[PDB]
Amino acid sequence: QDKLKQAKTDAAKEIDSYKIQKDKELKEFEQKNAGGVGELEKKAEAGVQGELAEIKKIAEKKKDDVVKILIETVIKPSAEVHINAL
Amino acid sequence: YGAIYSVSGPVVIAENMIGCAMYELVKVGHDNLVGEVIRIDGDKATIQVYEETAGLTVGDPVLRTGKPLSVELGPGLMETIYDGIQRPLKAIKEESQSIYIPRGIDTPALDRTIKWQFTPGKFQVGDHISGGDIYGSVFENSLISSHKILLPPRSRGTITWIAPAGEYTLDEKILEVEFDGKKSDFTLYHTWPVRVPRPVTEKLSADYPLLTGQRVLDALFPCVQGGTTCIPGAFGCGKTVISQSLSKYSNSDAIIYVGCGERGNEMAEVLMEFPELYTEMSGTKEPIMKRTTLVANTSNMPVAAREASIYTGITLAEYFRDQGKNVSMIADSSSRWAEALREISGRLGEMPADQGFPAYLGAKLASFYERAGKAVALGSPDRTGSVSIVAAVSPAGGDFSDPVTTATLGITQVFWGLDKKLAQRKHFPSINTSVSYSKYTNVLNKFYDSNYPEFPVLRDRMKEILSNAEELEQVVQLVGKSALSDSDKITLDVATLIKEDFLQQNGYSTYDAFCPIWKTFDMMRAFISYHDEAQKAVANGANWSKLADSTGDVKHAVSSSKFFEPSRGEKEVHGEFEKLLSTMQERFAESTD
Amino acid sequence: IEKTNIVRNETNNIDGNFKSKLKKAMLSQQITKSTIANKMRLKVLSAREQSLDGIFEETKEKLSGIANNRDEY
Amino acid sequence: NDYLNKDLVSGGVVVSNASDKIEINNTLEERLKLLSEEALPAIRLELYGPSKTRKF
Amino acid sequence: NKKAVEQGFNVKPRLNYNTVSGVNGPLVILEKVKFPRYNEIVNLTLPDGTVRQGQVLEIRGDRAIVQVFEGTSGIDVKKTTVEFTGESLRIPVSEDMLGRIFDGSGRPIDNGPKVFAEDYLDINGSPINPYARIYPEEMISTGVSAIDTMNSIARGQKIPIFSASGLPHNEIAAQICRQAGLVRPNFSIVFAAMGVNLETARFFKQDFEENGSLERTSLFLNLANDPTIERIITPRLALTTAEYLAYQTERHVLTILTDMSSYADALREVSAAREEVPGRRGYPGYMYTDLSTIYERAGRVEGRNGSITQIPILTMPNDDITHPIPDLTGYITEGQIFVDRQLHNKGIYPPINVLPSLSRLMKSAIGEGMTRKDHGDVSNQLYAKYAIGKDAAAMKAVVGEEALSIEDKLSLEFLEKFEKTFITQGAYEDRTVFESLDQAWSLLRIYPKEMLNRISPKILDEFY
Amino acid sequence: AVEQGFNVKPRLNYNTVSGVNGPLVILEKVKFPRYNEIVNLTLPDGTVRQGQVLEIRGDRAIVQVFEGTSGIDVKKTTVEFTGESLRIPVSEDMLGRIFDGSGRPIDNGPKVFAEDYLDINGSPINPYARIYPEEMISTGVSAIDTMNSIARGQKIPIFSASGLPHNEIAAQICRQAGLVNFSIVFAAMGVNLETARFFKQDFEENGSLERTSLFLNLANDPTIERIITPRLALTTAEYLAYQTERHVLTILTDMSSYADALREVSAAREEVPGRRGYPGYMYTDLSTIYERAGRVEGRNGSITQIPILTMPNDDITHPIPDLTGYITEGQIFVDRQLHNKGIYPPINVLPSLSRLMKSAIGEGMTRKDHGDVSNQLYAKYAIGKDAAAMKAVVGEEALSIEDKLSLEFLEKFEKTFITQGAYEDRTVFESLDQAWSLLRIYPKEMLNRISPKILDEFY
Ligand SMILES: Nc1ncnc2c1ncn2[C@@H]1O[C@H](COP(=O)(O)OP(=O)(O)O)[C@@H](O)[C@H]1O
Ligand SMILES: [Mg+2]
Repeated sequence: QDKLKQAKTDAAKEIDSYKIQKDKELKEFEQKNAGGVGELEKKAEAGVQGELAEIKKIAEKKKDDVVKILIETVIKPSAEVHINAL
Repeated sequence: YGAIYSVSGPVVIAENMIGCAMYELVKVGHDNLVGEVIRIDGDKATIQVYEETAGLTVGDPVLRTGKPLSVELGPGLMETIYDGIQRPLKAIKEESQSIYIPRGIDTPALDRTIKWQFTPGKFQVGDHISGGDIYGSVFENSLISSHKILLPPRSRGTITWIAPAGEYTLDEKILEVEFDGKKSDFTLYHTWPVRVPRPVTEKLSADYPLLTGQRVLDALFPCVQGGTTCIPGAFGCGKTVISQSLSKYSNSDAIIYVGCGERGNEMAEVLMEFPELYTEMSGTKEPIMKRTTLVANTSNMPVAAREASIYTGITLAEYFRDQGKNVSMIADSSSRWAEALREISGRLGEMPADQGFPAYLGAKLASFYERAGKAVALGSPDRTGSVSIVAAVSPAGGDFSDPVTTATLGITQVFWGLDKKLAQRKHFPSINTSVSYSKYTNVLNKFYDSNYPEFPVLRDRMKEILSNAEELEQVVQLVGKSALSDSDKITLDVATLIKEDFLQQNGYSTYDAFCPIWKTFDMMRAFISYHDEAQKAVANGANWSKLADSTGDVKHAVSSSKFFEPSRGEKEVHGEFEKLLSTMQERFAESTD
Repeated sequence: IEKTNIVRNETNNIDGNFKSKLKKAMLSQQITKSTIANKMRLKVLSAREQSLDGIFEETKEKLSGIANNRDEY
Repeated sequence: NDYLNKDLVSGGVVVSNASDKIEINNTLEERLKLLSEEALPAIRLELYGPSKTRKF
Repeated sequence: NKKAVEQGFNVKPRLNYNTVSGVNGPLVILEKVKFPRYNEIVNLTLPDGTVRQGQVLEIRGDRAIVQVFEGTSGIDVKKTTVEFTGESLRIPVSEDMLGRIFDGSGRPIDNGPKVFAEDYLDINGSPINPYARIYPEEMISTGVSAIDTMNSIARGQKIPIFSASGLPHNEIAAQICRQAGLVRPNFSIVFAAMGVNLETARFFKQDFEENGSLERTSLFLNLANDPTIERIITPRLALTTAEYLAYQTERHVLTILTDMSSYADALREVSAAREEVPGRRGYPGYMYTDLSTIYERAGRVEGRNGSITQIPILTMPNDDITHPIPDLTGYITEGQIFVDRQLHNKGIYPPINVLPSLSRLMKSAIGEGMTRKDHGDVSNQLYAKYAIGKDAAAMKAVVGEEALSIEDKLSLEFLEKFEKTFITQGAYEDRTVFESLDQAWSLLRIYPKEMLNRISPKILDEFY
Repeated sequence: AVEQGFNVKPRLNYNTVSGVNGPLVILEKVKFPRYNEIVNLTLPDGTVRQGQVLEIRGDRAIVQVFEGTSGIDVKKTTVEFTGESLRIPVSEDMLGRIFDGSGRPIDNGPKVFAEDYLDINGSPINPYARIYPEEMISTGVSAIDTMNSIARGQKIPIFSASGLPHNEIAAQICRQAGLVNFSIVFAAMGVNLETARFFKQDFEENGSLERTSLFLNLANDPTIERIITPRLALTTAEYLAYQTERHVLTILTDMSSYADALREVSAAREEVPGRRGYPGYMYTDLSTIYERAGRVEGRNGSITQIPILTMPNDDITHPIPDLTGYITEGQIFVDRQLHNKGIYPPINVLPSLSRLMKSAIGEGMTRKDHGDVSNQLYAKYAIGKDAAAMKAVVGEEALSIEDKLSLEFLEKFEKTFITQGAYEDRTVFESLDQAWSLLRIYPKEMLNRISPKILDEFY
């Protein structure tokens, strides 16, 4: 019957409410994932701090050698006409 | 100030004008005709003027403004009519005392005599201010209250002086910014170049529907607030009336109705009817004209001014978006803009590309339609406006294979194609349900789930019914109706009912001038329920002819549901639709029994 | 008969809603996980750009010193 | 007579022809900018070891 | 009183340029021109003494590309003398133009005097300010049911007459002129023939003379023998006269522009003479604008009691709506009256196929105040049932008459008694819009009350 | 070691500008102009724009400005000749970044710390140094994998029309492109921001931003950078696939927009048009773009180029789809009729073709019956279309028994086999089994294009 079908659907709607609670729990899990990602953001930043620690160290070790090449090139006499002009 | 070297049609090559940039506004002739530089061939600089070139003589001076074609943004425009170069037509009429637009009249775009009540914003003296930040607001009119005054983009610095609350004209200083030791004086208005789009913080995905009011447009092929739209069709199909009804009854807060290559009597009809119409928004009955501005460029006006009208309208829409208002710009005919482009290109002598339309037409259309979109404005406080572009492409010869139509469909997201076979026999809206599509249904699924959950499934059922009955109509036109099964007969009858009653919406009757979202949903529910009930009754074994004879009353009640007044309110009419469905179910059950 | 069909239909809708929410929750976790990974990569690339620009900022100071010395300028 | 800005330019010249239409910014700042934009692979190879992924 | 006289009492010498650089097609190019204008109508004197008018079209430095309306033929470099008037083409207008027959270029061929000008107005005109316009809301009872009930012509409407070559469009246009009148209360006709036959021009002139309209009609006749370049200016001259008589004189004016197909053919010839864009079917890309500057001179304006109604008479080449002239004219104008070869062959007069016909200005200008309440619903229902009749006739042709349903049979009966009794009229029969609506209600009462789905329930109850 | 990088070459700033016409800027006096040279136009407003020298006269240089010529003065504009063709800075870390149309960062990140400067036009690969791909890609789409297979290293475009889900189909192919992980180089040429956001969101959700490079040239972006974006993306792909030995899948989208940009530049140059105004050398330009896909002998790594294309009016005969079919190998045809019927993907397998399927499909590579099953499906689908046309034109009863069976097969084929929901990821073997289930509709007798041994072993 139509009335009985609605009552049976209402009973299944309780499972839908539980499914909605599970959907809300999934949203809470997504918020927990975002919160965990926020903790992972600190973890990623901690991992990034390890890598870019070498970046500062690698620069200073070979900085003065690169400047010597850069300075010698900017000033180097480069006087040559176009090939076509000859 | 350079001279004139050639005047051929709407282009004016100006000699001895070294130093004029591309798209720089110039004043060609002694009457100071406004024009834009296209080419720069050395000293010469080809100019497309936005006025009639008759009477121009070789040697007439051409002044270089040094600025691009700039629209004037601020309080004032909301309820006015413009002329593409943004010359207020009302002010022109009062100043000239003539029914014709004078050549080279230089009336200010925004009235300076009016004093606007300015209320300073949250920014105070000494607080840093960036581009697009709201430092105040003015009372434009009853409907557009608190017309938020935006600091111009590309301008930043520290507020040294801000005017207190009071009444100010547009010439008076409102705010002073010091940047790198240089003081900048800002007023209630500011000019912006129409070619360069106004900056936004970040364009967002449009998710709220643009309620056109038309049943077919709202249900079958929905459009969002921030989505581009195209309405191709021959003359008399209904693109102009669809656009006008959309401007009248849309949920958009501001309307920028742009007339390019459209007859001036349509602009007169808008100017006459919109004040009579009233908007239920803002908590009180306020005239539609208080939230609609017109950029009118009649077909007989200068050819080159159609592009200026398009850009002016879209820039006004972008400004009202940056204020946070959900705007919907409506081009009268992007196809007429494209025809103007073709005329200018042919006058120049460029390569015809396809059908004579210049090779950059597709790119220009793509840029203009990409101006639209929901976006967060540039400065604090945070706000989220939108610009929908409902542009009515008008193909030449009624064939959707025109270059302008093809480029418009490539760039747009919604196709409200119009069939002339339905334009005739007065079946407006003449939306060709077959070719028409809307790619915003997926993003509108969220809104439908929020408000009307069964809207997408009912709409899909209606589309399936219409497509199946189109196939059956081809079959019956080929080999008669004797072969069709019973369920085929019900499909054909219900689809004919849908086309005659639901899809066919008279925009000039009291009842169907504006079918709201809830009424459209109820009508789809009624028609789909009628189809389902007939299908179930026939599957139970009842003969379709006898069932139709018995349920003619129910069919007439369903077909007459379009006469229900939306003015009666959602609660009253929805009760009427529920009673209609209950009586329909009882009648079908009685007929089956 | 009708009661069983209605209950099954409601149960199917319940599963679909949970599955749709699960997909959205999983994708949103992936979006944030990739964004943090993307931000970290742009954090070290920018630092290398800062490291590179640190050398160039010094050479401008060194070049100015050369110009001051009229012996070699 | 129009000399270069002391703050922005550290040295060098900006040679131009008689019409002053064709000029060559040979200032040390401009030459350092060209070197910075054109020697990035060499600077990267000197600062950091060659990428193990990039064969050939 | 009037200060326009003071500027009139000025004499301006005109430079006679014997320097003709060259000539090609209809374009004659001058050299060493001193400060050329952009539309200065010149007086080009032939070696034989013939004086042809021409207007410059493109003016490079010390050069002006004149096109002559009568044709280059006979133009010689050594002997031609071109004088620049210094002003664009200006028609000498007055209230005395009414009752005079003019040539294609406005020269009086009525064997009478030259028009005693009251003002000189540029033929190109100016766009009417849309803020100064008034939406035409005053219905004109043309007396023919197919145009009054199915469609509807307001006072400022510019509805043309789409027709083929052999159809009686001329007889319909003359019927409208002899019967046009406000539904709820005369029209000074301004007639512009462009490339029409001598028979057509004679028919129009005789109709006006016999109906008495010639006392208030100013013909601008451009026959087929007349030069094909002044077909461009003939509608401009007639529309400038109409704009004068309407706006600056407060006279309601019917402007009948016959053979706009001939006007557009002249336009395509002029464009092809140059290196213009080919548009579609060879017509210039600017054709729409040109036809706009023609048609959009109609309409009413604020504060001036005059009005201009334009009834252009088109000649579709193959009776095709998709052709550029009908397509552009439908896009610009405010409707159309579709004269049908199918109905003409069937023997119906007027042979108006109402389905392709339309009128934008029915929406307002029909309703409860202008006419009776039922008109809009009746027209919509009549359109729907006429289309159902045509579709059911096609279905009958395809699958025999037995397969048709009761609705299809009723719709065929409605189609027959609608084309035979409602559309059909005598050449001199004028029907009041109320009588036409009553006939329409008879045709709708063919149907049962249930099938009239486009009729509002209140109107249907009050009028069935 | 590239020690030649440490070298300064001063550049000639030309203030001699004239003839600024559309996308084209003309310099009156240039000292030894170089063809295909990059210039830097410094506007009077101060903003710089790169430009490419399209043609050189004795002292002239017709420059095309990528960012457009809007605002270019003839007096205060200075043009600086860089002295070399456009070289994008490429790197291994360049993966995972979003770029503009001209290879400029968009993700608010630093400029690419260049590992080498590679020319946009690349170099012409020795045909003797190429490898025939013969390595099928399990694209996960039934209508593709089963009937028009894609081999790793095959330039197979997706022919589509306006409004069709070509973006969705290409995003699906990119998301699920394992062999029977891929790096991705995505080039957006004039696509709308909605499409660009869809592609970026889908890549990020699938987890592709770790190994992808987007060159987004939106519709609002200048219309001449569509000429340069595919070349930048393709040389990035060439780097990533040949020098870093990765497997790159290039998804150049709106090649129709690229061809419109070409026509716009060609029209401004006032040269001999060709067909529909598109430049006569459009075949050469499209071949230069497309032919940068495949495998090389020494280096294991490929560019599985999939250039999405949009037919202006769903017409193959249009110059862009026609030349793309001429050069690019294969084609995936997205059908407006199928999309209107509601099928996803709306791939029409009659125009869809793959030249490398016959060699990358079957004989133990995927399964023994792949090629014969795909031939049978194509033949019976063509029979079904012809029978549907015949049943529409004439009476249904006039159709033969085979025609009626083929109509039933066509229904069950469009509605079940081609119809594939997004994220379904059908294996090639599962698609073959489903295709056989479709082929079991017919009696064994009329499966004529199936080899009898396979017919006995799989029916
Ligand atoms: N929704 C509608 N309701 C009633 N009439 C309509 C509707 N849409 C269009 N029309 C009719 O179509 C006619 C033609 O106007 P329209 O086709 O909109 O102009 P255009 O040719 O520019 O599209 C109008 O007279 C109007 O009466
Ligand atoms: Mg219109």
